[PDB]
Amino acid sequence: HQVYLKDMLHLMRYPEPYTHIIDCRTSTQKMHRWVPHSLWLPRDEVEYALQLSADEFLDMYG
Amino acid sequence: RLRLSRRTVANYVGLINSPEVFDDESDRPETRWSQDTFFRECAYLSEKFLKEKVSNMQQFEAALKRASPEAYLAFFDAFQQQTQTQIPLPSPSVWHYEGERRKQWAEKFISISHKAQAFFKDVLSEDVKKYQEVPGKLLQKVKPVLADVGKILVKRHERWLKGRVWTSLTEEEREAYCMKEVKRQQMQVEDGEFDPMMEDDVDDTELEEWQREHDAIMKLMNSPIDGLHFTTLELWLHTMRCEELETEHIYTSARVRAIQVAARKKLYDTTSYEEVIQAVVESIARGTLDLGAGVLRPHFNEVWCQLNYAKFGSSTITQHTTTSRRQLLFFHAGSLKDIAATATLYYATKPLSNSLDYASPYKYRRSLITLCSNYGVETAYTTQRPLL
Amino acid sequence: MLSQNVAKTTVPSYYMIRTNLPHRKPQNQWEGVYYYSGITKRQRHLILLHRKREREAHMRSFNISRASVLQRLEQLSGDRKQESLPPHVRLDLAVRLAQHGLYQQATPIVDELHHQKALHAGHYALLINALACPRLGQRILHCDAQCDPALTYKLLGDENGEERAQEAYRWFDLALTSLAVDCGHFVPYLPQGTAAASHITNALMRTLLTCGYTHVAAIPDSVYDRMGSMGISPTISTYELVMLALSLQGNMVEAESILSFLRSHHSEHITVESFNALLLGHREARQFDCCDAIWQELVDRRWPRASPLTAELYLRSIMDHANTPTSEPLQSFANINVVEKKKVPLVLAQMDELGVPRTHLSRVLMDEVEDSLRKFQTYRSRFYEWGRAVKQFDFIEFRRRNGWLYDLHLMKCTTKQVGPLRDFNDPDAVQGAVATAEIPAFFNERPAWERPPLEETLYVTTNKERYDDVRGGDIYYDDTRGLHDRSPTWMNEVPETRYDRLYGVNHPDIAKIGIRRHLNVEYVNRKEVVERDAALMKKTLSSGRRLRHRVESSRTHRNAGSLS
Amino acid sequence: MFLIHFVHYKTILQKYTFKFKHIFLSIDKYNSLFFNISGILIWLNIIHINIILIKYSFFILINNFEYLIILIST
Amino acid sequence: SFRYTNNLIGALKHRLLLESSYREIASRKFIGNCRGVEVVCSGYGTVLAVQLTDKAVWESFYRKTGSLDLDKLAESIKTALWDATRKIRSAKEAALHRSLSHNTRMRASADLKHWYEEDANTLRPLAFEALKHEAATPWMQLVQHGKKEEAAALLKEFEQKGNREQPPLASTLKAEDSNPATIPIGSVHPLFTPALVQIEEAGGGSVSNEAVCRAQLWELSRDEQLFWERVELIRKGQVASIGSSHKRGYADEAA
Repeated sequence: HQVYLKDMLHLMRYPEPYTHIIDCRTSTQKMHRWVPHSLWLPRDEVEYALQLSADEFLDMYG
Repeated sequence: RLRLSRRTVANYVGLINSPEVFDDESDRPETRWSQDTFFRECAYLSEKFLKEKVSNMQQFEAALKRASPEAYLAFFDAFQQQTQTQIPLPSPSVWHYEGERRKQWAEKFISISHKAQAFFKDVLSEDVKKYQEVPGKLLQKVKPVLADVGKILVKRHERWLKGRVWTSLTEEEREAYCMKEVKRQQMQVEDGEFDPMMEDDVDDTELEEWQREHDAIMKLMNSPIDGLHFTTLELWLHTMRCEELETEHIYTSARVRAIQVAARKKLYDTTSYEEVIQAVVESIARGTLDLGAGVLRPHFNEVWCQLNYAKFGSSTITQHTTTSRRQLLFFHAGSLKDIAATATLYYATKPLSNSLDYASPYKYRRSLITLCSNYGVETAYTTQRPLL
Repeated sequence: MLSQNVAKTTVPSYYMIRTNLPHRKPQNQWEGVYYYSGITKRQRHLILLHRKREREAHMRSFNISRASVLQRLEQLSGDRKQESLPPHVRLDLAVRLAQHGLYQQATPIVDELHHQKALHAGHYALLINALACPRLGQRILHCDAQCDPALTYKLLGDENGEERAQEAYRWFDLALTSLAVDCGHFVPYLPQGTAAASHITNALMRTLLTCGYTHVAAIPDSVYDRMGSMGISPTISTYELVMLALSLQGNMVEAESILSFLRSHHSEHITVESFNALLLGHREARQFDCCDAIWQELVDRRWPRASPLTAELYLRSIMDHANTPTSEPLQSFANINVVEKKKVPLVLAQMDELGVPRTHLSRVLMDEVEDSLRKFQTYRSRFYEWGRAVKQFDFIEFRRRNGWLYDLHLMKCTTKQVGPLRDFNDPDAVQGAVATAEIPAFFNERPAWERPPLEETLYVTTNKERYDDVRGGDIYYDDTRGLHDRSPTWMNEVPETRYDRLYGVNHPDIAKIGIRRHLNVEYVNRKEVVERDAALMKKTLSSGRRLRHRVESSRTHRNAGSLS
Repeated sequence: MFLIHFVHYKTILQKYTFKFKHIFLSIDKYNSLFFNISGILIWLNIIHINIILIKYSFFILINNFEYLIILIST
Repeated sequence: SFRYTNNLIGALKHRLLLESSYREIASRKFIGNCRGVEVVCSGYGTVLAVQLTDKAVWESFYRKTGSLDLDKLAESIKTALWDATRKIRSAKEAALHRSLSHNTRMRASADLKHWYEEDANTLRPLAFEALKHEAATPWMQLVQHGKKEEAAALLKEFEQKGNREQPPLASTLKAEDSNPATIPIGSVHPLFTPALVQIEEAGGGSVSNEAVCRAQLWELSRDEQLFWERVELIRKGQVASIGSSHKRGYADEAA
């Protein structure tokens, strides 16, 4: 399901505690800014990442 | 974090063979500058681009402050580490400003900072040597001048004011005055004139009064103080305007100008104009003079912090590292004390300066870490303050 | 694009010429004519918006009239001042206040009137009736209760119902006192005997309906018993209020009993409002066949005359019926109870025979009814034209743009066949199909414990046709892949990761390759902690015993050894 | 700043259950009555008879689509 | 999506209505009566007056020459008080009910428990809290209900110039403060008052954009830097373990 630009600006100014904005950008060479309240799981790692336990995931992605 | 900046250390990360203790070459006091990795890189890149051979950190930064616009630009084009500690700080506008803007900035700035460096190497060095025994004396000599410049400035602000109190004005007029004052500061930085004539007053009554004032001020600036060889205008030109030109991207940009306006406005709201001028006078008059790396280093009053809020507190900030060249948005100064902390770290960690030990890589590391732990503690205080 | 858009014709060949295979489906006798009953998004939106605006209009009216009464109060309190207004002015004010639900402000006024003995018989009945807030009732009925009369009672109960009740009881007693004064042969039963007493009691009941559940429940129990005890004879409206109470409670047996008694002894006095009571009641108990029985009866005796309220209650009960689901056993094909809506165009016809104007029906109900109509009603005009192929195929096109082709006859191609059941009475007997029917797959489908767990979610299945020539066997197969399926070569097909050096390792220490241990200054590893504590609960079983030292038992004393 | 360390309660209770049948549970299939075939007659170019079981035939099907076929007691 | 903001808006609609109700009931009279005896309570449940209506009628009921019952009299006082109190409690619950029946977001989560989780015992005004709210000075009442404007005003005028029937709060709390529009955010949810007070303006009851933006901007700064720290480390781990800075594409990046 989509989320539009409006939703994005709204969530920039008015974050929800349990909504997570997850940055999928793969190459660090191309990413110069930070989408507010986001977190970084690069696409290439996802299949692995999502199979970690809560603890292990905490250790790998911080 | 200092460790993780370096290649060596970063090749133990995310491996199953890693030596958990995690020491580095610079953590052992015996090590010499030639065995150091980061410096090996700097040395290599100084040969290739700067075209100088360098065995010390000292010689290196010395070499880089000598360089020529092409050599400088080529170097910082091949050089990816602006920030070792990743503590957000201002930086020379080399790391902002892509392309043509970059090239022409460097062309202006390096000429100017060469002139300044010469000025420091002799004219100031002698006068700092004379008064070495009692600190503060040198700038106390300059205080009585700035006082009078201040009185004139105040008088001008007042004749603009025309008897109506600053708080009674509409926010439109106030914002207009502030925008004026900030544009004025921009012209001061770019054109190197202490009191530039501005388009805002074209008035003949104003041209006469403002000419009387401009001339009283330029007369006081240009007039030699007796104990010291250097003129006040030279001090402002080489110690201040130079450094504010190093960061020029803060004046050049319209966004940042807007932030600066808001800050001026908030400052004049709480404080009278006489007190703000007097406070600036004191921010220079107390001061510190570093022989190494120029930089007259201010006292960090609440007023100084508010005037400089855009530079140390806003998102003007940019970090280049091996991994990423990024730009902090949302970087913020909670309080003024926060700013004082950041600016302290900024001036102290400036290239070769009295607060860093260039003797050995170990001593260097220690000096830097001491400064960062310092900054950190001020930051923790600032965190607890509003609530406690 | 759309995966229900599917070849209905075979590849052109001489097999269409040389064979008696039919070129189209035979018509399906039990599939209804497709026709148009339904509304747009836009239309639904228009109705909702419009409805909202009428709601606002009413709420505005109520605010204006309330504000007006309150201004009259402030003016009569302050401007009249020391000079005492005549009793009738105050009394009118009290009534008007209470009617908008400001009882609080009416209380002191009423007290002061009763103290001056300015109230007489009917005046009390007037006040007590005003406590039922029926200017507030109007507002609630239109906005909140969405025009349903039963809901309006229930919701009115939430406006300070307990205090209004208590006030009603109090004023009722005030009234009985005043009456006994005014009457002063029949000296002993003179106060209870008087019609005024009956009137007042009715007022009390009529108000208690408007308060909460508790009080509504108290009408047919205590109030009516107390009325019998007191000696006050009831009127038809007494009985209809008791019925309305019983019926809000959903107590049908007793409501119907009261009506029976009335029918038998008092028949010529029965108003419509007892039938209204019963209708409302049966609808609450959700007995719709009774809701029907009572309406049909009321059409047979054509007197008393049905009122627009009656027609409204009956119609509502029908919509209610039509929207209830059945249990799962009856839900496999469709929602049955929709058939009830098809009663509606009959009821509407009766309303014209009866002289009930159909335009007194709430906007709300008339929306539901108009919908019900457009489902089942059509005229002889439309009927001559409704089967044209253009309209049938247009309906198909509409279904295609909304991607629902599943049910349509022309437009679906059934593929799967269901094989026969074997017998252990013989493998030998070769079965063959006598007849064939298309019936939904849920009749016979492999029992849920035999088939893999949730199929829709964990498996992606597509029924498709073999491209190659199939000598024998089925021309369709099920291509089923798992949702999670991946190339066995996947790790080469994807960029390298920092995970790769963990290859073929059952329990990696992800704590070691992880970034948290460098990032954090303190770094507690959660898995060393638990190791340490299991290591500590090992030491509790590592207890050895120290050698004890027995002494010598004697009969006469205890022996004391000391360290030597 | 941080004043406290806490343990994260959450109410995960599922107490409601909504399961909706996917569409393909209600799709049609072709079902058939099935009796034991006692015999078969095919004719297209040349007639052929197969007799599996000889009994009095209680039912008879005729089917014309490609070849004429007659399924006896089918 | 937006489950949290929406559920929150629902819950705060509920709170505002319970609060507005508290302020209505708090300043108001409730009269219990038993036999000739009128007990008058404030919304806080505090007995204001004990009167005898119609001495003419009721006096000989208690005797008086007769000696007083004091038993009959006690029972009727007790009963009157109970009646009044029960009116108060019912008013509270009523408020709750109107709120629940009109609040559609709270209706969305289907909870019978919404109807029982706050009842007369639970809602405000609380009886055992009467004293501290009623015995309070007009100034104190002003600040208690979060009107900082009128409290400051009253304070300056305080410095510079240096059986009754009415609830003690009908002075401070007037009609217009029943409007849920007026209720300051500090006061809305009393349970959390000390935390929600910092969202509020230093002088004004209304929320301060400046304070809230300051608070957010601080955290955003911190969290930005954290983000880049983690990115840095994850990248360095990639380059370390892989051995080079290059990676394959995907099988689909050939086209």
